[PDB]
Amino acid sequence: HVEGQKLKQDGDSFRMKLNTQEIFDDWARKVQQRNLGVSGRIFTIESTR
Amino acid sequence: RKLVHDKELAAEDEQVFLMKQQSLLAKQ
Repeated sequence: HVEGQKLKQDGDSFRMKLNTQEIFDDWARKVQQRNLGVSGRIFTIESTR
Repeated sequence: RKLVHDKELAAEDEQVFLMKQQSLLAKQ
């Protein structure tokens, strides 16, 4: 049906707008950018004026 | 009677503690 085809096109448009694999990739890239490592030292005197 | 003479009981100052701690951090 033409209505079914139009609904399928609209749903495909919504799904393309909602991939989110790039969102997960952005999160992983943010984690890689952070890449911290700490706590080998505990008592760290943060002497600040 | 040997009055008092109780070693002048007092602790290191918190600023003095900060100084010694900064010294330790420099040693760290």
